[PDB]
Amino acid sequence: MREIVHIQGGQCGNQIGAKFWEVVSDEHGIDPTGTYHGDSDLQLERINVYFNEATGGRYVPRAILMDLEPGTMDSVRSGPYGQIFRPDNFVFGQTGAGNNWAKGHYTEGAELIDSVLDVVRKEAESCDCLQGFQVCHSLGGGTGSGMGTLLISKIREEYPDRMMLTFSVVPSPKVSDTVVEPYNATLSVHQLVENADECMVLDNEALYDICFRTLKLTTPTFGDLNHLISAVMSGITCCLRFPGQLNADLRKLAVNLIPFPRLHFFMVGFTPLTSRGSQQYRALTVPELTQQMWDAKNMMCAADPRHGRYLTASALFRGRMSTKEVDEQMLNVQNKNSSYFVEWIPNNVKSSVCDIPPKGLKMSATFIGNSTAIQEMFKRVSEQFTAMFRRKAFLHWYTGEGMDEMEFTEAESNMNDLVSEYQQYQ
Amino acid sequence: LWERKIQLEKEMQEVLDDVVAEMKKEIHRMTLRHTELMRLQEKLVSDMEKALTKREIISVKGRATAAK
Amino acid sequence: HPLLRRAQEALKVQFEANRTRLQ
Amino acid sequence: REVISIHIGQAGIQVGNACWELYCLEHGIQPDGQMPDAFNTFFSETGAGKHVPRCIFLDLEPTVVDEVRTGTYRQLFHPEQLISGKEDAANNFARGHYTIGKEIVDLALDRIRKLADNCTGLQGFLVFNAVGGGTGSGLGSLLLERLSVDYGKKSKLGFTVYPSPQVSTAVVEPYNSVLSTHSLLEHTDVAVMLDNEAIYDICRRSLDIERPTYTNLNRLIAQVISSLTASLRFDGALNVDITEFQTNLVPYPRIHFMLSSYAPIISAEKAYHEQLSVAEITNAAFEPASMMVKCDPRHGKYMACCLMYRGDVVPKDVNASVATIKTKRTIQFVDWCPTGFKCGINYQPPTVVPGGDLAKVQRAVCMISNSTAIGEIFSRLDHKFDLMYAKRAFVHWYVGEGMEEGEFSEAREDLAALEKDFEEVGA
Amino acid sequence: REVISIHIGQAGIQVGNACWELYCLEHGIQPDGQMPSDKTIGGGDDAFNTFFSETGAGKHVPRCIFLDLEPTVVDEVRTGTYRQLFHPEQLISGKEDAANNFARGHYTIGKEIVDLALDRIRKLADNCTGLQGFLVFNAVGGGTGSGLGSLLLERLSVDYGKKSKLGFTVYPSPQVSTAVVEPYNSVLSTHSLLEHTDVAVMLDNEAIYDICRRSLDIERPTYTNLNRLIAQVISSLTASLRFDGALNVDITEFQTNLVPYPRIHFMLSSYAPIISAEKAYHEQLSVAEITNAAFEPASMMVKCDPRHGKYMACCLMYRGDVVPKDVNASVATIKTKRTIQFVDWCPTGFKCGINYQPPTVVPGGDLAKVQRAVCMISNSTAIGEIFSRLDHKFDLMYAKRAFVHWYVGEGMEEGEFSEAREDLAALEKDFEEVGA
Amino acid sequence: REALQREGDDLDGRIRVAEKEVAALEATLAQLMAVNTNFAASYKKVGS
Ligand SMILES: Nc1nc2c(ncn2[C@@H]2O[C@H](COP(=O)(O)OP(=O)(O)OP(=O)(O)O)[C@@H](O)[C@H]2O)c(=O)[nH]1
Ligand SMILES: Nc1nc2c(ncn2[C@@H]2O[C@H](COP(=O)(O)OP(=O)(O)OP(=O)(O)O)[C@@H](O)[C@H]2O)c(=O)[nH]1
Ligand SMILES: Nc1nc2c(ncn2[C@@H]2O[C@H](COP(=O)(O)OP(=O)(O)O)[C@@H](O)[C@H]2O)c(=O)[nH]1
Ligand SMILES: [Mg+2]
Ligand SMILES: [Mg+2]
Repeated sequence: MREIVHIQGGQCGNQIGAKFWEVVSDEHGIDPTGTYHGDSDLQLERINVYFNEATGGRYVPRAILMDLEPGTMDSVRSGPYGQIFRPDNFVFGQTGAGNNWAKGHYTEGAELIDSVLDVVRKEAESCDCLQGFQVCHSLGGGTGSGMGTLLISKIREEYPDRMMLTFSVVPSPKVSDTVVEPYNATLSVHQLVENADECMVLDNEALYDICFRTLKLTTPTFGDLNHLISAVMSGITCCLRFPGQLNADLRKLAVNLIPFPRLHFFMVGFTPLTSRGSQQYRALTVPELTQQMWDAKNMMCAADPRHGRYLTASALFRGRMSTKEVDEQMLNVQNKNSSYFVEWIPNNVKSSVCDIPPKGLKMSATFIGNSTAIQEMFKRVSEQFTAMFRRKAFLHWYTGEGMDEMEFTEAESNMNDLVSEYQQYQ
Repeated sequence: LWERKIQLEKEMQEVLDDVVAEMKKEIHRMTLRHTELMRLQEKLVSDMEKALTKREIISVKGRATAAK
Repeated sequence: HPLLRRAQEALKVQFEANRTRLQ
Repeated sequence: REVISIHIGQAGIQVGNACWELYCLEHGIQPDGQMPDAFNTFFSETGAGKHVPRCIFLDLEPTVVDEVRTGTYRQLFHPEQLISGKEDAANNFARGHYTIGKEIVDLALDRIRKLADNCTGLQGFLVFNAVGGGTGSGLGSLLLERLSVDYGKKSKLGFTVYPSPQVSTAVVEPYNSVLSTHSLLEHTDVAVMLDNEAIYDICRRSLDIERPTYTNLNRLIAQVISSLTASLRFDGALNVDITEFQTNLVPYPRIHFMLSSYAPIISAEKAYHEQLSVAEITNAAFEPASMMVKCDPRHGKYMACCLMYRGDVVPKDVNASVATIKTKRTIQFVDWCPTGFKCGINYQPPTVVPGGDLAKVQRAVCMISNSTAIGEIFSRLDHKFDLMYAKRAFVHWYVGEGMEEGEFSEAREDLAALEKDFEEVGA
Repeated sequence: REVISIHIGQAGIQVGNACWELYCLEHGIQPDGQMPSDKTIGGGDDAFNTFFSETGAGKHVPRCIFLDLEPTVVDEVRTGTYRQLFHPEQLISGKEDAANNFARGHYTIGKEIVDLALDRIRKLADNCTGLQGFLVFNAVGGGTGSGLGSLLLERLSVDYGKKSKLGFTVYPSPQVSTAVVEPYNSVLSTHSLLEHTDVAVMLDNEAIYDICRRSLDIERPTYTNLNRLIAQVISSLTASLRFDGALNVDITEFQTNLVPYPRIHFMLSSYAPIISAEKAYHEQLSVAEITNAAFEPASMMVKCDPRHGKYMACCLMYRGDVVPKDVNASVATIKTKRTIQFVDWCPTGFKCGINYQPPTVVPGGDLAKVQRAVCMISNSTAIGEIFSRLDHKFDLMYAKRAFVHWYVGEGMEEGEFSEAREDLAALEKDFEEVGA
Repeated sequence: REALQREGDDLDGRIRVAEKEVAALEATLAQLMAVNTNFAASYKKVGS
């Protein structure tokens, strides 16, 4: 009944979404060929949120891959679970933006975006009751930033009352992959602030710190990062699918978190995370879940919450629990850390429970906090963007493609008068 | 003769080739202004839905007042 | 303008239903 | 996804001679063009089971191309892509550019056109020449203008064998190089310089070669080009293309001159013993002793660098090594580049080329940087050009060919303006 | 649906000697009038109907009339490698030479041999069941080809009339030339050819030399090299009747869709791909680039730039396995191509014939075995320049009455000289009035 | 160079019609709020 279409923008977004689908397929019990091979019927009770039925029981995903080079499409197809995807929606160009916000917002999206809107319209009126949209992308690149933000603008202009969830890999300059990450990131946040409705901030620095400390991994690949991100990606939308003693719809979360219209960037976390050599030596109780969940070195962002204040927090538990215990733990936390939580919002934490855990774990939990620390994360990018902008470096590659300097100055002004409200409410 | 031809060519190709840059700047800035036009249209849409909601609420309020 | 008419038509419908009930 | 290779002059033709014999064995294609889709960027399938390279070899003197026609790859190339003039340019820029160039450059263009027509998804061009001589300088400065005015929007990666200060075979290089670098400044887009003396020193130190001929050098540059194009030929966890590279690096329109480096440039006897990993291969690439142009990276601040990792490299040790190199104070980045690295990775190990001393290694780094250190290069070559031009020496050949005395002055002022630009952006 | 062939003059009979070899190779006929005993047949028992006829026991004989006055090449054929193939009577050799003289070719010696060749033509036609048309092969620059050829054309028009005629005639080149008195013969034969031959196809010695120099990589070509690709062109033209064509064009499509006005029938010819073994397997032969090379001006058998004129109409015969989508896209690309321009009064002007037979290969030849080939016959308006240049050559000779006594010593007057002149002038005027 | 100026003139005209749209939107919104507040005040007053 409730519905979420999925869109995968760019190389990083495509990879994250591919792992996310290989995770959700397991959580719902299907083989990579597409059929159903599971144990319970509560798996398929409510798979209409992400799946579509074909003639023969071949379930396909309500997903739209998108990029500008065929290489990522070929890699996704080559990887396992690349068959379930509907071949129709693999929209792609040929030139590639080449980390050029101009070539992702003004040149290649000039033509490919009519086709991608046609596909998303097909998918949207294929279902009956849309609840929201989902996008996976990275603001530090060039074909996931301009292309993703223009897609968000198109969908916002088209469907006004169907909100979007965007999972944005914000470029933290402790991981360096390209030079123009702060040209792309600020210019994408310029529109993400006003158009989208929720943005989960993720980052490779914190993901690497997690895989180093908590997972006790020696050599983790991008697969482990994507498998970790899939945890929150498939935990935010578990109240939609499985029954709960206290449901939490996506708009439930939106209302309970977002205090003011301009503040919809959230920091996420997943619990329990454990190494193969300590899983045997630890137990699993709700207090343990809470203390591992709130630990600042577990958040998947470059923003230590002790530097900031939790405006509104949210917890999503999965598995058989005790609601009195859950509420007692949350009020214990809000009474102990009585300085971080804002004073004019009593009981800043909203909890919710669901009756089905992730496959394998007896209990689990996901954390979503609207902390005001992220003003540091955004100033850390704004000052770098200004650092290059002062001496006019790498700018003609945008100016010669129609984009004036007014756009850059306005983007900087909006990035400034976002952290303005963060500080004002801190 | 060949020297005169070369002089003619270099002059005519030096004159062959920036105000169009500023004019196209004006064009793109006005394209931004018409994105603002679309913004005005969506503001009109918002006012329209607000008018609908206000009429519904006031009609139900009048029904309630008649009920009381 | 025509967009105002769509709101005016809904108002007309609600008033017509009210009047029919009163009849 | 395509780039077409044009070789001009003896240096470029021989560099391509090594480069193509590298590619053929890296893809598995026999000399006479048959397997026993990654080749699509370079080789095009023609007929059945036959592959032809997307290249044209061009020179005025015929014997250098006759070497290719009579070698072991005689079946490989299209029998017409091996162009030949009739009389050598005689290391005279004016003679190569004006007098002889007209009859053959139109043929070159009319062949490039049909190569591009055979191609569909072209990225662009890669050209090979040396700015020291006359052929590869005049013909280069004419052909590049022709392509920049015909195709215009394409990217022309120019790998130029720039002449070294001390070691120098020719004698009119101070003239030929400035006459070439007038055009090369404003007609190509990325100009990767290479210096014979620097690569000689690299061969002497790393490979303990005390008689380094041109063959080993040519194999080395071939490996560099293969590492550059591997991201397009194959797949990797973190890739890079022509637009990627060329809009990430070039800060301003008139600052594009790469410094190239490679690692591990190690023979078999040391490669079997000494261990290899990313966190020390990256520093090894940055060391001045292993940079391919006779320049001093210490004097000039770095502006933007690009790294490419062939072989099994996970994307975390590259991050760690970038951290552990940016933490060293000896190398200074430019003030306005808070992040100055673009990293790319692959899944294929470098292929050992039989007939050489290069090792068969698990992983390798190719580094292409853009830094203000190259100002002294232009300054010193212009100084020796001034030395030669003070007494109007050697000007009579060019004057008789047709070039006046004032274009030398305009080109010299162009080089001076280039040096001023580098100083201003260093400030 | 048989087609008969007439070869007149030394050039015509040499082209026939180098072309009937191609036919007998295409239809697998041994070079003595028989098929090999073993089944080595491409397919069908009537692909050879148009050129041969079984007689009791596998003894095929070509439908050819090799008519020539001076018997040095006719008997060269008679003693060549084709003796048990040709019909002993078809090979008509006269008594003496024509000697570049239209007079001796058309009045003195011609009158006593036309009525001897005509009876053989009549016997061949009566034997034929579904006769399609005539294919004439001749040289206007000589005596027998021009004189005897024109006489035979006139005396076949007077008799059969309705049947179509395709005249492959060679002209002198603008600069390269062998005969001295060739302009006179050219204009005299052109007047006769104008209103009798239904469709005139043009060839030029230098225009084939330069193609064999730039494409086949031969710096010393010869007649035995030109005639092979002339045979290739005529085979590409005639393959539609022979082999099963998905989109095939019989002989009357040329006249139906490529002769908008009866006066206007003069056509450039092109043939792609002209490639040898060395570069054949290195290049890729595709319907885009073969067609583009067909429509480039550097691959025409008539030395004339099509730029100076406007392509009135065109026909493209495709051999080999070609899928019609690519040829449709190719003609679309041509219509979008800038340099070549059409008269605006013809919106559709591309006939696209296609067959299912790949081009053949002759042992010891130059061209290699290829997938597909294309023959482009274009009714353009650049041929008026050819006629005008030939006329300007003729004027200087005629002004001084040079060589005229040799002509007028026979039945030729000066009235027909003047009338041929004014006929060429009228052709010039017609072509120019077509204009824009 | 002058065709881009022609496009500029077209965008001048579009700017003018945008101004007219601004005026119409302002009039509609102002009348909306005025009538709505008066009507709501009337129906909060009469039934008391
Ligand atoms: N790497 C490399 N460089 C070469 C080779 N041969 C010549 N060079 C360089 O080319 C520079 C001068 O160019 P030339 O030797 O004149 O070659 P060219 O420019 O093609 O001149 P031409 O003889 O007219 O063809 C010299 O300073 C050499 O450093 C070679 O085989 N390999
Ligand atoms: N392409 C080509 N042209 C030929 C060949 N043989 C003769 N010609 C042409 O024929 C022209 C002259 O005509 P002739 O060859 O003498 O033919 P003809 O009409 O029989 O003249 P006579 O032999 O004197 O009766 C020359 O200009 C040649 O161009 C040939 O084998 N190939
Ligand atoms: N989770 C994940 N992140 C990736 C992967 N590949 C690249 N990234 C991240 O994506 C960021 C850059 O995005 P990029 O691919 O350049 O964007 P694009 O060029 O527009 O497609 C880098 O900081 C990488 O850390 C992957 O496979 N998984
Ligand atoms: Mg040389
Ligand atoms: Mg004769």
